[PDB]
Amino acid sequence: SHMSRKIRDLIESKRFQNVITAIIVLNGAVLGLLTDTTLSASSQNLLERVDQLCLTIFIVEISLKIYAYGVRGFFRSGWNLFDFVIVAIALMPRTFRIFRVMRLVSVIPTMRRVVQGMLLALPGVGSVAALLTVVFYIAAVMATNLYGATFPEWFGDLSKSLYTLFQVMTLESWSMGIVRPVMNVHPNAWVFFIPFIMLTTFTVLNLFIGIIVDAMAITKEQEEEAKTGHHQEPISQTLLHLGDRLDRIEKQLAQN
Amino acid sequence: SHMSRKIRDLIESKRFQNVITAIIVLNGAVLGLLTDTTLSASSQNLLERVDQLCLTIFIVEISLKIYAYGVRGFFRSGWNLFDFVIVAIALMPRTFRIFRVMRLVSVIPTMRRVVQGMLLALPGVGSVAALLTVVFYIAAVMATNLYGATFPEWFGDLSKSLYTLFQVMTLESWSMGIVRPVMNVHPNAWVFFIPFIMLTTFTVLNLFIGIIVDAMAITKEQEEEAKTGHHQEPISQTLLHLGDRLDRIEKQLAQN
Amino acid sequence: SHMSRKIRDLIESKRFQNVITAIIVLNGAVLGLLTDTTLSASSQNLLERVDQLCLTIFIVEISLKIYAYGVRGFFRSGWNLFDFVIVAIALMPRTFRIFRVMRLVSVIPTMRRVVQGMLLALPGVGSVAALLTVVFYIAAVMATNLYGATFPEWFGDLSKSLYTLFQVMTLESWSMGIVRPVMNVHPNAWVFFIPFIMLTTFTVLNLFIGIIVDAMAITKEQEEEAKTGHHQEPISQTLLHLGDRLDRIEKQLAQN
Amino acid sequence: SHMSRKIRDLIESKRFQNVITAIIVLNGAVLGLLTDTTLSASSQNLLERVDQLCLTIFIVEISLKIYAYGVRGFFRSGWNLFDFVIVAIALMPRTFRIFRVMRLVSVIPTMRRVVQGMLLALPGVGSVAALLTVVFYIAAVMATNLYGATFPEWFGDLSKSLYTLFQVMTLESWSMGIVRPVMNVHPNAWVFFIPFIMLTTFTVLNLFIGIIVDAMAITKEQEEEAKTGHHQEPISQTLLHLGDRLDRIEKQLAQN
Ligand code: NA
Ligand code: NA
Ligand code: NA
Repeated sequence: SHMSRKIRDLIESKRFQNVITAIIVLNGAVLGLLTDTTLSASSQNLLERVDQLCLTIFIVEISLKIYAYGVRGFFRSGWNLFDFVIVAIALMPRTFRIFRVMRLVSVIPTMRRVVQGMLLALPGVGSVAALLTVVFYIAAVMATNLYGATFPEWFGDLSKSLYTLFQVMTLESWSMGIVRPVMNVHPNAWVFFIPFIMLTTFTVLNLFIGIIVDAMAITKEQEEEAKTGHHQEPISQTLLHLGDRLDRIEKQLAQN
Repeated sequence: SHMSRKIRDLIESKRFQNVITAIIVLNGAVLGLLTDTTLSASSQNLLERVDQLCLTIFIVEISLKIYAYGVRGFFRSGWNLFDFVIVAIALMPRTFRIFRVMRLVSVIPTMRRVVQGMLLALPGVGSVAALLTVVFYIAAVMATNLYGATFPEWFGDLSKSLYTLFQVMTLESWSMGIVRPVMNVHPNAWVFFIPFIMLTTFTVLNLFIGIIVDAMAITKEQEEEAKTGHHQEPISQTLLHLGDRLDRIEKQLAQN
Repeated sequence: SHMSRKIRDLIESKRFQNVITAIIVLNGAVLGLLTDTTLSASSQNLLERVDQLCLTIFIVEISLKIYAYGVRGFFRSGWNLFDFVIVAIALMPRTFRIFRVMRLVSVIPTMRRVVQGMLLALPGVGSVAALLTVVFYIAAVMATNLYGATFPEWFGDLSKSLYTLFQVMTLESWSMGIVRPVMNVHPNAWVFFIPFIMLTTFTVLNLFIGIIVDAMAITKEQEEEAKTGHHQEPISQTLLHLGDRLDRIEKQLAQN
Repeated sequence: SHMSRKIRDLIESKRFQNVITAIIVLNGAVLGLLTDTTLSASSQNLLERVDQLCLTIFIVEISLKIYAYGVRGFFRSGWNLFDFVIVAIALMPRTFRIFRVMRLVSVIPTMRRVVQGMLLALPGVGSVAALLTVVFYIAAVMATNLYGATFPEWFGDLSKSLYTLFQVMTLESWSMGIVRPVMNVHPNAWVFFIPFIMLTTFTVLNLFIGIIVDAMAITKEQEEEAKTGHHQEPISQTLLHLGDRLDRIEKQLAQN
């Protein structure tokens, strides 16, 4: 309808986006002020009302989107569902209201494209992430059996071992705090910890670089399609089209 | 034979892979439960029997593979030999039973391709890895002679020096824990430690990046061959084929 | 005019650049000597006069540039404005005189091209930098509310939380110094800190790699234009020109 | 001459290289044994004679090379000069005899090519390395003036400041050990240290990545020339040759 189209044109405008962005910033700003324990009862009540006002605007915003697009229809987009879930959860009296500042990502298209490039890059690194999970699980079992009776605060159970192996992987006090004390009791403990550090720091870097390279390439195409209407074809496809042109030229030549 | 082909078709199926994967997970799960020191005698005996059941399945699995393929023949693949070695070692009554969770890598083709890309990338970085080994050995000898008499816990012998130089390379308490105390006795010790850190962190990063770049390219070809039957030709070869087509066109033209 | 052209040719020469570079180095050298608290009154007065001499040369240098180019005109370049701002601020009797050693960057063209490649690369990473800012802000609010009453030195207010979350992101004593003590009171604190470390170290690396890749490509073009007069065309444009040549050949052929 | 050619063919052989490599390893092995303080007088005297034997072989090796190639002539190669300098310095009775294990690099061609790729990559990163030097110098002067009177062990002079800023850049105890104690006296010290960490870790990574990318590409060409006799032409040159072929085809066509 004409009314549905007039609302969709209003929602899709730059001015509507700037209003919603400003209210997300305002809501984020009042929640950060609400962390201040020294505030008076009146100052806290005022900020709580400003938070209530920001939330009511988001309910009106989402409701306008459900009418202008539909109920099949708005919910067909993961970014709208995320925006709905975040505002609908606040209407049910969890505790972490500051998570609605994540809406900046969904409302700003350039930020939205960066995050969807990272999410689309995750399937392609799943095998590397599973290999890291396997290495961590094997190492956690070994460390519990080897050092749990002598160092129970760090290796007393599987949970404790997973925690201190994550610490060891991040190279945080790994030697002065963990392995030099462990070696005072188990002199050959370096045989376990030095290869564990070599393997996990390498795997983590591999996983991170895999995400960065894919996400950069994916975002580069999404940004191109959002501006021009399409993306740049790969060099291999351009060389195939050039090769097909050479085949068409050779076919037209030598005969007819 | 018809029986050998029916077994090979069963082994190569997706359902057989999912059964073996589930039993590896189950075995890994019971071994992690066996780390719990608070367990009763009955609970431990039950898990030990479940571990025995998982192992007997793997013996039947490997035996089925030796019949369906051969004895020259199954052992012609490094992934089958690895699977054989890991299950045959358990039948000899070492201590680290959790290493059979590494079978997930050999059983899942996507994980198998990630690991073989990393292993195939190792020869190409051997010279960088040897340079790191040389720098570490030279530095360990120097540090033993320079600081061993005054700091014997850290540099008393070659083994102690290799250990604390690995710690220094990982930047773990390098200054507050090692070099500021060493400098209280040897004021110019920074002349040794700051270039050592500059050289080794650089070489380690070079080695790691070398593996990541090669492994990514190698896996990209192995994944392509496993799905399509072949891999994408390099841009230089495509440009050579295009160049050869231009030579064939020029030869057919100007004369005949 | 002939005088204006003779000054511009003097300014643009290699010898004038080497004189200005030497005076920047000299000024930097005397300021580093002025950090020495053990210096006599005469030694300090001498260095203060040498600093005064270096500054008067820069005033003459800038004044020569304003005459040889203009007042619209010299100030049309960001590198000249930076050079003007840095010398004009010294004539107003802030405290950090050593910031004029940054002039080496503006005076040496190779260093100037490296820095402008980094600055030109910043817009393209703005969305990633904003995502990091959002994650840090959300995390700072959460950490203040969760741990501020029990750990006020680290999380007592928003400012304190932003500081210790930056420390946590850099992996500095994150576990032995912050999270193991926090977990003694809040056993599930790892649920907050381990994903925060995973997200921020990843985002920081993404931001840094984004700057490095773009800056390298941008500098590579600026260095080419400064030497040859132009830069290398992209492979996609070269393939488009080759494709356009094949279209012109096919059009000239088959007819006329 | 026939004798000079027979020696050059002996020097250039694989067997001569394997003998020299074995003696370098042997020399390195005895020097590592000489770090052992518990050794008897006879055991030490024996190893000292083995070290003397290894050195005499190197003198004969270098002397054979000076005859087979010349005196203009052997010294025309940086790798021969390095080999000469390292063996000639031992004949003058400095202290660090283990530096002759660096000869492995010069004797093994694959290791030699890795190191020359790194050295050839250094000029191209000189501007980034100078920018890091400038930032470190400015920061060292600022930190001496700001914190030297209150924290003289860390910032008492320029040398002390350069040392603890290098520590801060490596993120080693930067907060718990340096900046939290400094902030107890100077509450706004984070304004200096957090941007310093942001700038230097970024610049170091930029410098390291710049070396890794260039060194990889340079070694890839040197390895190709050492095996095939030449290196692979860039994609831009191949596209220029293809473009030149299209120009020659178009010129031969439409007329004659
Ligand atoms: Na650290
Ligand atoms: Na670190
Ligand atoms: Na640390």
